[PDB]
Amino acid sequence: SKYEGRWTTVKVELEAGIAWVTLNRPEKRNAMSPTLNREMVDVLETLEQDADAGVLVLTGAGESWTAGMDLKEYFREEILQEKIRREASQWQWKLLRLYAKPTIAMVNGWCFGGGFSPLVACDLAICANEATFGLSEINWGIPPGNLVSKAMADTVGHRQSLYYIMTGKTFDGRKAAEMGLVNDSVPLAELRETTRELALNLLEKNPVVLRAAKNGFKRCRELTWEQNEDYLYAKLDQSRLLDT
Amino acid sequence: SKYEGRWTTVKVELEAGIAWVTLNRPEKRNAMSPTLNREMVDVLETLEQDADAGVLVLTGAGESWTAGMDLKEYFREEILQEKIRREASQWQWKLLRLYAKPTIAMVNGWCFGGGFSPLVACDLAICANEATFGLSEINWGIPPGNLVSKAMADTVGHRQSLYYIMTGKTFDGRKAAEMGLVNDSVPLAELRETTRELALNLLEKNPVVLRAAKNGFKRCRELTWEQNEDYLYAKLDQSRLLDT
Amino acid sequence: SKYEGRWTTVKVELEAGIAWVTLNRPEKRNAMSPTLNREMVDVLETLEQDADAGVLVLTGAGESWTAGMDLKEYFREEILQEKIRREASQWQWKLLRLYAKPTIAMVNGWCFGGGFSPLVACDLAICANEATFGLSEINWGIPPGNLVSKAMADTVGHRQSLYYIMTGKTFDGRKAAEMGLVNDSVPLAELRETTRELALNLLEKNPVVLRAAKNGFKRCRELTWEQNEDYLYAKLDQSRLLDT
Amino acid sequence: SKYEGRWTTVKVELEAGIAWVTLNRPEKRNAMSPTLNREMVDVLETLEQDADAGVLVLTGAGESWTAGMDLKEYFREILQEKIRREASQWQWKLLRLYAKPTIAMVNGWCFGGGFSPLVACDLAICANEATFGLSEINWGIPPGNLVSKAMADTVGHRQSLYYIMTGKTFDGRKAAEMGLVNDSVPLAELRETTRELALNLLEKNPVVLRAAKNGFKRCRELTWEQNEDYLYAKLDQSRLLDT
Amino acid sequence: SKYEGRWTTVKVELEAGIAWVTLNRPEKRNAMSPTLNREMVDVLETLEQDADAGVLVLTGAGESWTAGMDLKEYFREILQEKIRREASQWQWKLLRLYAKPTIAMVNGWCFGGGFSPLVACDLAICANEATFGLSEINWGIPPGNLVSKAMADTVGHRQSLYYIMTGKTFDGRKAAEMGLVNDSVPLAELRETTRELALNLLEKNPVVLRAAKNGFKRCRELTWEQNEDYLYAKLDQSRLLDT
Amino acid sequence: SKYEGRWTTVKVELEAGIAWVTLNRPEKRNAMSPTLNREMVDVLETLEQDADAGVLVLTGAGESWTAGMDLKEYFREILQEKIRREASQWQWKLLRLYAKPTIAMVNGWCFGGGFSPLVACDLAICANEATFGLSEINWGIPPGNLVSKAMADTVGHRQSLYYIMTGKTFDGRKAAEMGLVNDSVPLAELRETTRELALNLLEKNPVVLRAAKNGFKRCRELTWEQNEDYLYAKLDQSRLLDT
Ligand SMILES: CC(C)(COP(=O)(O)OP(=O)(O)OC[C@H]1O[C@@H](n2cnc3c(N)ncnc32)[C@H](O)[C@@H]1OP(=O)(O)O)[C@@H](O)C(=O)NCCC(=O)NCCS
Ligand SMILES: CC(C)(COP(=O)(O)OP(=O)(O)OC[C@H]1O[C@@H](n2cnc3c(N)ncnc32)[C@H](O)[C@@H]1OP(=O)(O)O)[C@@H](O)C(=O)NCCC(=O)NCCS
Ligand SMILES: CC(C)(COP(=O)(O)OP(=O)(O)OC[C@H]1O[C@@H](n2cnc3c(N)ncnc32)[C@H](O)[C@@H]1OP(=O)(O)O)[C@@H](O)C(=O)NCCC(=O)NCCS
Ligand SMILES: CC(C)(COP(=O)(O)OP(=O)(O)OC[C@H]1O[C@@H](n2cnc3c(N)ncnc32)[C@H](O)[C@@H]1OP(=O)(O)O)[C@@H](O)C(=O)NCCC(=O)NCCS
Ligand SMILES: CC(C)(COP(=O)(O)OP(=O)(O)OC[C@H]1O[C@@H](n2cnc3c(N)ncnc32)[C@H](O)[C@@H]1OP(=O)(O)O)[C@@H](O)C(=O)NCCC(=O)NCCS
Ligand SMILES: CC(C)(COP(=O)(O)OP(=O)(O)OC[C@H]1O[C@@H](n2cnc3c(N)ncnc32)[C@H](O)[C@@H]1OP(=O)(O)O)[C@@H](O)C(=O)NCCC(=O)NCCS
Repeated sequence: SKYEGRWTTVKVELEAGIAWVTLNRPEKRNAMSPTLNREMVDVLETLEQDADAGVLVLTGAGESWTAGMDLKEYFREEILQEKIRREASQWQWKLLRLYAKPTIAMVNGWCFGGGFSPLVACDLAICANEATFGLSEINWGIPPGNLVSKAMADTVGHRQSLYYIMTGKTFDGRKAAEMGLVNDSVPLAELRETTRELALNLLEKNPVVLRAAKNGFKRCRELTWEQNEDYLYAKLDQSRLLDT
Repeated sequence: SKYEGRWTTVKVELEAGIAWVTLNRPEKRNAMSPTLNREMVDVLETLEQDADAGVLVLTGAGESWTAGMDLKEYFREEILQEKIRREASQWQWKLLRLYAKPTIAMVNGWCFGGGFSPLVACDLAICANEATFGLSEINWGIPPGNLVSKAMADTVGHRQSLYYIMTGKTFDGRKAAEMGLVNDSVPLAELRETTRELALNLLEKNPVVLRAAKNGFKRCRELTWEQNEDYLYAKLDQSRLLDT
Repeated sequence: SKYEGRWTTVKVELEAGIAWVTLNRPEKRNAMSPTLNREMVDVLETLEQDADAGVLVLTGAGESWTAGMDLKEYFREEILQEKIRREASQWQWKLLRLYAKPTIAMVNGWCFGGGFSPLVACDLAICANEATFGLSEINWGIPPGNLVSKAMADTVGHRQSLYYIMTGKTFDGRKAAEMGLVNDSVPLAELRETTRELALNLLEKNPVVLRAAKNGFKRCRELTWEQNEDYLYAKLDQSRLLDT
Repeated sequence: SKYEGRWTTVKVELEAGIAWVTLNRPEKRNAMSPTLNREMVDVLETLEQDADAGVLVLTGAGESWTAGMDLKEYFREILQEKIRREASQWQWKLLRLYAKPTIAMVNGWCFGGGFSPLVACDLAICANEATFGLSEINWGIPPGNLVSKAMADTVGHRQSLYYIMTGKTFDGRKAAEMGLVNDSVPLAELRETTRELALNLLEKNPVVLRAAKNGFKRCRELTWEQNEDYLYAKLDQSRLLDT
Repeated sequence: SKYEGRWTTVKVELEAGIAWVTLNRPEKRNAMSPTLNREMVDVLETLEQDADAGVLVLTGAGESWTAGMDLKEYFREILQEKIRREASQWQWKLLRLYAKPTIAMVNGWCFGGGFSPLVACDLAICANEATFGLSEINWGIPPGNLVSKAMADTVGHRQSLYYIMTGKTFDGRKAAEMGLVNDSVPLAELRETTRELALNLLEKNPVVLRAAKNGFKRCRELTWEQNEDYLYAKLDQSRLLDT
Repeated sequence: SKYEGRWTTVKVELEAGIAWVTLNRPEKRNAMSPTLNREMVDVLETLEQDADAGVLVLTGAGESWTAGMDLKEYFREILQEKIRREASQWQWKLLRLYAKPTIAMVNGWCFGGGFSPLVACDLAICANEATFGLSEINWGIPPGNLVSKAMADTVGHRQSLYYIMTGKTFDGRKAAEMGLVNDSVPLAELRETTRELALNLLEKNPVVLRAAKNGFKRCRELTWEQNEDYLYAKLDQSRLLDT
């Protein structure tokens, strides 16, 4: 297939304009190693230029979505660590959150802290009732890494954010949905199907418009109303120009 | 009556200190034309100085609240367009959001993107279970206009905001309420009544205080705690001075 | 006991690493007088250095949590008033909100505006179904004082925030929970018990980590994603250093 | 003339694309009254749509630019929320991000409230002879409207706070040292230097010049990382508006 | 005297409304120790409520302003969260938005941590002879507390970063070029120039001067559009607090 | 040599810890093309991990620093989202908060897009002879990428807007007046002055210097009250990374 064999820790399947992306260390519950961070940068930069990819789905192999950063690795370690950090950032949110194409997280199982940044950076998100979530950094004796805290701060109310961050307790899919972490939670049985219907629906939209709408909305969150009058019109006009 | 005949696209009725404002193009589902934007600036500046107006209700004629910006008009078109944009801003949020008197949106039917700015800029909002809402800019092939995105970003969680913005799907009143877009949703039958009870309740309050409370709260959202200690006390003291 | 007799308006009990703090003017429904503000600064600075205190609970004597600022006192009054204001700030949020140790509000009864700042500045919060809440500043003819508005703006959606601020209406514990003001609401009967279980659970955590996690999360709310990559890593590294 | 007789407190002479706008209450040192505020809103809004108007220059009749807001009026409610708003509407809400280039030509006394539209103008030329101060403090009031912020955005905080705190005056040469103006030239050559520059700005594609100047001013409020998005959005917006 | 003997590391002479506040460990070049921090909090809090105190001047005993934080102490936990907080409490949390005007009178060496309360003061006068540097870098540590931000807010980033990165020193004349002070005058006339100015600030309505200076400093953090609300709120607040 | 032949548009000579980095299309006045962008990303990323590299200097081959972005290319979509991103990636995303000290050594013409990596460098030395302008306006486009913001962060808004609006050029002496560089010295002594300073920066603990310079730059975006948390977090972070 188009990309079969291109990466060791990640696989990509194109189907009807959908680039399904699977994180591919099922035996390590798809933990995010530096290898996998470097490959995921490449996968995103590659799919950005591939005109057969209209929408991405992010998912994980086996029963993990991801189980967070690769533990048995941080233990290892240092100007190198600077660049290891940047390459986690590069794919998890620097590219993904304001991606030029629509993104959806399809959360099939374990999502554990670290995995929350790229979850939140996806435009939308469906999970399984049977998925299981955790900000268990605290039990391993660290505070959430990367933009995990910020992912939560934009998404979950602080009463609920701080409980889960400070206690380390797990929560099920239904609960991720109550808290507004995902758009919805459906039986695993119906997950891939439901995600796909949505994926197809977004392919129906003018993709230069959808970009400006979705990526303009995200940035407008950080600006004042009076600043946004100017920003969001500049993005409306930009959209007009890049379409014709 | 006091203001009967003063505007072509908007009507105003005073009753017990309540300025009921009706957008008045029912045959165009109260779309917001430049004419109607210019008149609504005037209506707000006029009602600001009218001491018989203690609280405003914003509502629309017939079965529309508003159906958003006037389509068959944007198609038309350009230094003019600059000023057409400003005059939409002037009434929809520049005057309305930090209005000197309490404001309530009474959403009786269709509310479609564009109509969301002045909906959110109103201090409070009641809708009918039977009203119907949409950010269908995307199906017409544009991103939300004016401060629509920002209206949503301050009001609805991003999972839900982006679904509705990116898909274009409609939602009913009950759902606007779940998402915190309105204070509540009641049968159309009871709407005008329920709105009025609330309107009367706000008339009971010292209006220089209510201003400082409501308009100070809105602005405090953009400031840090440490900045707000100084801002909100300056607004408390201001309130004291402008009252006696 | 360790601190018996140290303050006139506040009492402190240590038990299993928990500093239970009781506001202690039950006959004035624990209103917050300048005396009580000065003592609460001292109580927080004192408990910060006491290594037998791992977590704080904030609660009030009798049937009040607090009934807000001391009315019969503001009536009294002025460069003095400057310093009276600062000392309310000092304990209610300047020290409490980014406190070095975990904090929990245990809301046993009346909480009325003013009491909302230190409620929200606590990391977490449990209330009784039978507690009763109000932003009734408006009926007394003032806008919320201190950081009350801001407390609400960070916690409750604006539809709901502004209703309660502008109307002055009361709400019960169950409702504080719906609005995300508290983590949960339980019968008064089970309150002290439920709070304690949680308090013990947080004592199990590395306290230099918990600090950086909880106090880093709060501050990340005010920063952009790109700013937070640098901030939250600096806080991760800080945490590493202050632990060993 | 086009505009001759249209405004009681303001006078507007079009000449070679330039729109010379003269504050016209010299009997009051052009003090900024509620009347002069409303008219100025109109003037700006009229000149925005006048295609014979490429640049604006703002200057004062006589030996006065303006001596600030009208003290006689100050003296005394909801009506005050409007008069403030009208002061703002022209002195910076419209002026600072105006659709066309703007220059302040400061011929004489510029005190207090006058600093806002001074700063709000894209560029500014004064006279060696012109004299400024922030006298609000001597009148027993703190700088009003956006004056403080005008100062904060352009003058170093040590110098800013000397003049706000003492209310001492300064002349055109000091104005230039501080960064409050582009240059200070003898009153003699002031109209000439302003005209030269105004002519230069007319050479430029008007839509581009808009994006350039109005994008730069906003870009101060934004971080680099936010600005990558904003300024590129203004680039494309600029391209879209050309024909 | 009123305050004579009240503080071990600080000395406070009231004279004609002026409150001369002297950092008083000249044997240590007035190095800012945890003791001197706690006392300074008290001093500021005491002088806030003293109605005979209209202005403050902050200066150092001997030939030293301060040579920064106390290196002997630095050397070594939760207690560190307090000592930092106390350093902050006086050097800017209270000082920078102090209820009364504040002037730094810089008589001698001013290094490192000393720059925060330098900047935090509304105004500042130094001596030609006084010498400054940001030597933290030579000690193998980056500027501490709010030092960086002191520099960011007042000195251009090229100059700011030369001195933070190299740790080179500079004298009073350079200080003034950069905008770090209001002026640099021979040590001879330093006490005189400071007194003159201090006297001028006493002429002013105290409540108004507060609103004016403390509003200006905050207005830097805000946009124009936000500032319309903030500064008018400080205007009215100012009016309300007068009698 | 280590890097000799590794890059087609850029040349990198290591000498005594210093990493002289030369933009190397002198036939095009080192115009910044998509090729030179990609290579520059690589160069920076390579030099970050090279332990023989302590400082960087960025300079241009011939009598040109760079004359900005490559106009021949500009001319013509999703691919444009990448080429912009690559321009950004090196000119400020990596450079401005680079792990090692950075100096711009400006030997010749510096126009337009070149101002971003100019500003983004921690420090900068130019030649009396070198010539700059913001000519985008004459080309019928507004400053691109982060140029505006480069200017907003370092040059006073009056001067910033003169040069953005008119597109007039200026020489090395003006550059220094405005705060765009640290100094302007005869081309003759330029390499010497740059080397001296570069040598000085190598004296410093590298990890500390990082925290110091990169903390200072970020601290501009933050308020004092936020900065108390941020900068102390960078202090401790700095201590943690030393051995
Ligand atoms: C996800 C989880 C529940 C899986 O449970 P499970 O189905 O029983 O699978 P196991 O726990 O047996 O782990 C299976 C393998 O995955 C590995 N693994 C799981 N999470 C991992 C991580 N974050 N890093 C590295 N390896 C991981 C285990 O080491 C184990 O390796 P091995 O059996 O090949 O030696 C569990 O691994 C877990 O709780 N991880 C928590 C991660 C976390 O919170 N990290 C901090 C976030 S940044
Ligand atoms: C509101 C709506 C559902 C009404 O349905 P309806 O009750 O069947 O009424 P119709 O759709 O028949 O439209 C009735 C009239 O209203 C007009 N109208 C409705 N919305 C309008 C708009 N935004 N601008 C201009 N005219 C509009 C139609 O042109 C039609 O005109 P005509 O019959 O006089 O020729 C439908 O008009 C609509 O979906 N509009 C969407 C607007 C939108 O999303 N705009 C972008 C937002 S800024
Ligand atoms: C809390 C409350 C419901 C208690 O009701 P209750 O159980 O009947 O008790 P009472 O109302 O009889 O008040 C009991 C005593 O508490 C005092 N008290 C209550 N709230 C107080 C306050 N905020 N300040 C000072 N005293 C207060 C009353 O003066 C009364 O004093 P006294 O009986 O010793 O003369 C009622 O006191 C109240 O509504 N306070 C509102 C406070 C408020 O909204 N303040 C603005 C917030 S900053
Ligand atoms: C500008 C100034 C130096 C002019 O010098 P001058 O030649 O002496 O002229 P005068 O002001 O003495 O007199 C001319 C007229 O201008 C009027 N005027 C001047 N400034 C004014 C102001 N700010 N508001 C209202 N009227 C003003 C005077 O009332 C006087 O009118 P009158 O003759 O009807 O009484 C001096 O008027 C001045 O500084 N005034 C303003 C003080 C100020 O800065 N206020 C700040 C508040 S924002
Ligand atoms: C200010 C300075 C030039 C004074 O010149 P000097 O006349 O040579 O005086 P010296 O410092 O040599 O000696 C005077 C005393 O002041 C003390 N001192 C000076 N600066 C100090 C500081 N920052 N912390 C603690 N003690 C200090 C010395 O330890 C010495 O005490 P001792 O005599 O008990 O050993 C020089 O002391 C200096 O630069 N010191 C501080 C270095 C610095 O800037 N540190 C920055 C960290 S924020
Ligand atoms: C820098 C400058 C003064 C050099 O003076 P010069 O000695 O006359 O050199 P010239 O530019 O005339 O010619 C040298 C070559 O450099 C090329 N060049 C110069 N600037 C360039 C740019 N910005 N983009 C692409 N190519 C450029 C020319 O096309 C020419 O190539 P050619 O000989 O293959 O046609 C002048 O080239 C200049 O200002 N150019 C750029 C204009 C600009 O600032 N654009 C801003 C857009 S960001």
